[PDB]
Amino acid sequence: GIVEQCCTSICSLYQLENYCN
Amino acid sequence: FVNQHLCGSHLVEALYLVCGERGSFYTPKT
Repeated sequence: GIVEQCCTSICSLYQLENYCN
Repeated sequence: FVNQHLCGSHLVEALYLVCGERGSFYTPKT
C-alpha cells in the first residue's frame, strides 16, 4: 500500500509519485 | 539510484518533498 511498499521493500521515484494524484 | 527504504518517517515527509498528500488525503499517524 501507499507506505508499506517503500518500507518492507524498496520503491521508485514513480511508486512515490502515485501519492501526488 | 533512488532505491532505498523510507519507513518510520521518511515517507510522510517524502510527500512534502514531492507532492504533499497530508491534508484530507493520506495524513496518517503511527
